[PDB]
Parts: sequence; structure tokens; C-alpha cells
Amino acid sequence: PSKQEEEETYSYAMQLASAIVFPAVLQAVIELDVFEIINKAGPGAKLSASEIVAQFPTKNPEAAATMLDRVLRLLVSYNVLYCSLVAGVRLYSLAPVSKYYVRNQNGVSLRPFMNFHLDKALMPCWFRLKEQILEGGSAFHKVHGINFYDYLGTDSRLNEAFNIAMFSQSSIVMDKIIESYKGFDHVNQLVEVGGGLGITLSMIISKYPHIKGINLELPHVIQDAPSYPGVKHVGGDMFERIPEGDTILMKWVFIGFDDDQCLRLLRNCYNALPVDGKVLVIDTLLPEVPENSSASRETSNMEAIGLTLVVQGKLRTKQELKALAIEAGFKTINFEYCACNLYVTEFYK
Amino acid sequence: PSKQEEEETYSYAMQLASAIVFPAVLQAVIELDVFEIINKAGPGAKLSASEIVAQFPTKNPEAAATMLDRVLRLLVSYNVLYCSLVAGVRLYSLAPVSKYYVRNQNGVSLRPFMNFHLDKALMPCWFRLKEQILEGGSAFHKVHGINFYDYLGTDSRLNEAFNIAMFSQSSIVMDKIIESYKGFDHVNQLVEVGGGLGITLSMIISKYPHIKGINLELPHVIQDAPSYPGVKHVGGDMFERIPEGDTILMKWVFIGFDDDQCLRLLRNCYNALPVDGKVLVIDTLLPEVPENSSASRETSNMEAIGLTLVVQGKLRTKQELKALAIEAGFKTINFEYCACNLYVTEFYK
Ligand SMILES: C[S@@+](CC[C@H](N)C(=O)[O-])C[C@H]1O[C@@H](n2cnc3c(N)ncnc32)[C@H](O)[C@@H]1O
Ligand SMILES: C[S@@+](CC[C@H](N)C(=O)[O-])C[C@H]1O[C@@H](n2cnc3c(N)ncnc32)[C@H](O)[C@@H]1O
Ligand SMILES: COc1cc2c(cc1O)[C@H](Cc1ccc(O)cc1)NCC2
Ligand SMILES: COc1cc2c(cc1O)[C@H](Cc1ccc(O)cc1)NCC2
Repeated sequence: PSKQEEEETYSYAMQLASAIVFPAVLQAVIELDVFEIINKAGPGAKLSASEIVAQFPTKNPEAAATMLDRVLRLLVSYNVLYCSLVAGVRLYSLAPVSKYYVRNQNGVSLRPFMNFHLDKALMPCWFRLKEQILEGGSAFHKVHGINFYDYLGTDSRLNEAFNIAMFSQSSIVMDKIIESYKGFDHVNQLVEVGGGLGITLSMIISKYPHIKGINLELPHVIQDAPSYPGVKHVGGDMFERIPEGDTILMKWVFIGFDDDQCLRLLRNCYNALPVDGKVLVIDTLLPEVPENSSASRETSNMEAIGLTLVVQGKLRTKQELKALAIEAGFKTINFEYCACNLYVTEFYK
Repeated sequence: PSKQEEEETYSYAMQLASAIVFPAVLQAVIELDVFEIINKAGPGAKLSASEIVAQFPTKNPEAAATMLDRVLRLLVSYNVLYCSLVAGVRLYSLAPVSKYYVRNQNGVSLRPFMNFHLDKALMPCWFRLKEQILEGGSAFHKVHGINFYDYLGTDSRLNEAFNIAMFSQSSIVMDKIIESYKGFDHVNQLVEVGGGLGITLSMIISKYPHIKGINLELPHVIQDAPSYPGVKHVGGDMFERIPEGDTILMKWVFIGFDDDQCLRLLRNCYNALPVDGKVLVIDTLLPEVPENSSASRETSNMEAIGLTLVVQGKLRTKQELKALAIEAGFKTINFEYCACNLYVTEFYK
């Protein structure tokens, strides 16, 4: 239908045939510090490819500038950069989505998050999904012979790379969640299970300094975590024991586990909480239907990552989460959307 | 910047951090024959993930259908498939773009074209663009110590993969080009340089049976080329000599060469043509501005594949092609948009 629409469909089909190049181009530009260079130049700066290349460690800036101008035009057509023309020369500025890959005040961005999925330890795993669907099991396990968190405890390089990737995504999002979710008035001893390096707790204690915090984590994660104020790092296993407190918190944890792991975990929360304790679960809820939206696209990608790394896991619906709580001991359950495609799921005991 | 805009920007930024999973997923689904399976069922058919897995060699259809429903939800988010909910069951149908990856009457689709970009010899090349922007040169040459087309004369597996990739793409578009471009009246002897396996000449000769056709091409390409009536496969080199004809044809050839190579090539064309000869160059022109369109994303994807495989090449504007015509001796130049993001540039002698 329609010649305009039929041409758009042909081009999208061609776009899909070579969509492997977009991650490769995005990573190369980002890791050439191009977004840092445009950003440092000042608020709303517009820099030519020749200007940007002046700051590269290159012995042939002529070739680099002609090469770079091609991939910067690519990022413009994918809405990552803006373009302005001054005498037939193209001047590029940061578009909204690029600011998530510019280092902020502390030097944090989504860069180590994107670079984790492009790691040499993970790249061959994405492309064994056909074998995984047909033969069951896990792509990550097919490639490495050990499951995901188990493998991390054997490779410090990838453990560290994963940890910075979680750390970076957490810092970027918790500022918007903390501003959305006003539910720490009745928190005094917060316990975060599978909290990574510790930044989620630290940022809650920074806005709510009455809170003391415990970070329950596997020991290979907490090995050299920073010594945040009011944060105690505890090395154990949330399927064995959870330290005692009045509130338990879980971000990007519940989605990694099957129903039987999830119930053993919520019963350990129940036993660690007091008669009025509560559990907080920060996660995306499973959408009832996929759709053509970047939220839906973000969610599906996460689903695909989960399939590849921890097949056991799943994104769950409201009804799936409520029933898991009730069987574990909890009485009340609430769902509060807290921005960034994320909910806070409250299991009141 | 509304809160909806700020939310869409975050979700896009998250989509970009994991954009490597989309090629992996589109490939795994295409190679499980899912687009064939839904297509067999009839125009507009909506199948459940369990119906689809009925035709897999899986040995565990239940795990297969769980896993497959996650990746099919992904393709619905990226507008490759449709999803309809019936009695709480998700039924998937083919969206217009997926039709390009369903084998047609002759068994051709963009499947081997996409699969070429995911080849084990091309994959390490895409993710070296930072190293090649800094040091100049070709990522392909850096990975495979020979330039692109010369390596093809050394790797019979990759030669076939590539030749089929070009065969598939030209079959798709050549029907629409011929339908839009009536500039083949008058032509008697058509010489096509870099014609590949020859399906594009064959197709022209099928609607214009009067035309005789020469397919000047590298020996390792025409070695096992098909035999089309009215098409003579000539092993050679367009930079040494182009056989005489009243019309010369180039598709996806010119963009692979720097300005000096194009002048030598156009000189050879000028000397092979009669007083009223003409050269036809089928190629995407360089757009003056990148835009947010699948057209411009397709164009940019190609510019980046160019950087990775043959750095010296370039897409060119009308003024740049005009200047190369004049320098080579041609009298008139014309530009006619055909279809499929392609132009015919006519060099008139
Ligand atoms: C994907 S991460 C989430 C990290 C952090 N919550 C965030 O959102 O950035 C899941 C974390 O849970 C931790 N984890 C997994 N199993 C665990 C267990 N049995 N006991 C303690 N921690 C565990 C992992 O080490 C990992 O860092
Ligand atoms: C990308 S392809 C285009 C194939 C075909 N025109 C199409 O569009 O499907 C470029 C072709 O030009 C051929 N080629 C490259 N250099 C050549 C030369 N010096 N003489 C003849 N053919 C050449 C290559 O073998 C390759 O098949
Ligand atoms: C979006 O990027 C990641 C997100 C997460 C992880 C890894 C990533 O690369 C790991 C494994 C996992 C991923 C997805 C899923 O559905 C379940 C578990 N844990 C939690 C979320
Ligand atoms: C879209 O996919 C391909 C298109 C083409 C080729 C390889 C691909 O993978 C080869 C190398 C090349 C690619 C791009 C470019 O700008 C110049 C040369 N020749 C012509 C067109």
C-alpha cells in the first residue's frame, strides 16, 4: 500500500540487513571520546569532524576526519546527533539521547553499560540463540561452561566490567527514582540484596541520612566496593540468609530467577523482616502486549539478554508477583510506577 | 522537554546500550524458518509461538516455545512482526518488512544478504573502526591481510557467500528499477562491468530480448556463474579494458573507488563507447543532509560498510559526479531516480 510506504519498507528491510554495524559505529565514536569533545567545547557546541579529529591521537588526521564524518552522519540519521551546515561543512551537536553517554559530574555514563554487551566474553553468546531455542540450556553456558554469576566469580576482568556496568546504569536512574518514589520515611535499617558495588543504597542514604544500610552481595562483588558512608558491605548468599532490618530492597534481581528461587528468596526476606517489615522490588513489569515504542524495545532487549545469560529468569506480571508474595508470607502488595520504565513493587508483610 | 519526551529519551538510550541483541535475534528467528512457517499458513495468518515450534527440530517443544515467544515479542517491538491477543493468547503475523526475508517464487530474499554481514570473517572487522579511524586503512585488510575483492579470490567460501548476497539484493531491486527506468530502449549491445553472477544483465535482457549482453567481471566470480541466454561472461578487469558496446552499465561498483580510480574507469568507458555512447551508473547518491528516515539509515549503514571493506570508496553528490564526467571527457550528465534508494547517473559521450 502506497509508494511512499513501500519505499520506506524497502529501506527498513535494508537497514535491518546491516544492523550489526550500528553498535560497532556507536561504540567506536563513543570510545573515540567524541561526545566528551563536543560536550567540553561548551553548552550546545557544534563541532566539525575536522575539529573533533584535532583531539585524536592520529598520525593521519586527514583520513580520520573523512572517516569520522561518515559515521557522524550515521549517528545523525539514527537520532543520536544533530547536524548544522556552515558553508557546506557539517557541524555536530549532542542530541538528547547522547547526553546519557557523556560523563557527568562524577565521571558516570551509560558507556560501561553499552561496552559490557560488546565484550569479547559476551559477543559469541548473543549469536547462539538459535541453538539455545532448539536444544535448551543457556547460550552463556554453552560458550563458557558455567552459568552467569558463577562464571563472574572466576574472571575478575569480566566481574569488574559487569560491576561497573550495573553501577553506571544504577547511578543514572536512581536520581530519577528517588525523586519519584517518596517511600523512605518509614525506613530506618534498609537491607539491599544483590546491590552490586553499593551505589543504590548510598544514594538513598544521601537523600535520607537517617537510614542505615546493609549491602548483601556475593563476596566477589563486594571485594573492593567503595566505603560509602552509612553502608555496610556483607558477603553472603540471599538464598541462604539475609541480614535483619525493617526494609529489604531488590533492583534488577527478581527478574534473574525462576519461581522456585524467587519463593525461597521471599521466605528469607520474610524471616529477616519484623512483623511490619516490607520488601521493595525495583524492576520492569512484563507488558501485556509488545508494541512499537522505545520502552517496549528496551523491555524486549532486556528479555533477550535474560534469555541469553540466565534462561531461568523472567519479567513478571502484577498477578504473577502478588501470588509469589502471598505464598511467601506477605499480606499487602502495591505497584508504584517510579519513572524510567520501572516500577517499585511493595510486598508488605 | 515534557516528561514523556524525557522518558522516551531514557528508553532509547537503554535500547542503544544493548542494540547488539537485535541482529542476533533477527538472525536466530529467520534461521529457525519462522518467517517461512508463518508464511506457509497463508496471507494474514496469525500463529502462536507453540504452533510455530511445532515445525522445529527441538526435542523439548515446551522450553522452545517459552524462549521463542520472548524473541518474537522483540520483533514486534521493532515492527518486524505483528501481535494480536486472542483469549489471552499471543498470535504473531508477518509485518511488511519481514516479507523481504521470506523466499519468493524463485527462492530469493534478503536472507543471504543479511547473513553476509554476520559472517565470521566480517564480524571482527566491524568492531575495529576506532582502530582504523586512528591509524587509517581498511579494517578488512587489517583483519584479512589482503584487500576485499582480492581476498575473495582466495576464500572460495566467502566468495560464494558474497556473490549470493549481491545476487539476492539485485534480484530484489532490479524489477523495480526496470519498471521505473525506461532508458533501455535503443540499447543493442550492453556491457556491464562488475556484474557479479550476471542476474542483473539477465533480467534486463528478459524484458529487452533484443539486447546482447557482456558481463565483464573478475575470474573468480564468473568461474561458476550461471548461464543466462544472451549473456556472455567475460573474465577480466575494467581498469585494463572494457569491451565495446553502445551502453555501459555499473551497479554498486562506482562507490567502491576513489576519484583517481573513477577517472581511469571512466576513461576506459569513454574509449569503449561509440560517438553517442552512454554510461549508466546505478548507485545511491550522497544525500546533502542525513535525516531520520529508514532511507538515510540504509544509506548511512552502507557508508559505514564502505569504511570497513574499501576505505577509498565514497558516495558522491551530483556535483562530484558532474566533475568526474567532465574530467573524463563526457559531454552531458543526467540524474534520474529509479527506485529502492537508487539513482541512475547517465554519462553522455
Ligand atoms: C544485575 S545485578 C543488580 C545489581 C544492582 N542491584 C543494580 O541494579 O545495579 C544482580 C546482582 O545480584 C547479585 N547476586 C546474585 N545472586 C546472589 C546471591 N545468591 N546472593 C547475593 N547476591 C547475589 C549479583 O552479584 C549481581 O551483582
Ligand atoms: C558489490 S559488487 C556488485 C555486483 C553487482 N553489480 C550487484 O550489484 O549485485 C562489485 C563487483 O565488481 C567486481 N569487480 C571489482 N573489481 C573489478 C574489476 N577490476 N574488473 C571487473 N570486476 C570487478 C567484483 O568482483 C564484485 O562482484
Ligand atoms: C540490560 O542489561 C542487563 C540487565 C541485567 C543483567 C545483565 C544485563 O546486561 C543481569 C542478567 C539479566 C538480564 C536480563 C534479565 O531479564 C534477567 C537477568 N541481571 C539483571 C538485569
Ligand atoms: C550494503 O551491503 C554491501 C554493499 C556493498 C558492498 C558490500 C556490502 O556488504 C561492496 C563493498 C562496499 C560497501 C559499501 C560501499 O559504500 C562501497 C563498497 N561493494 C558495493 C556495495
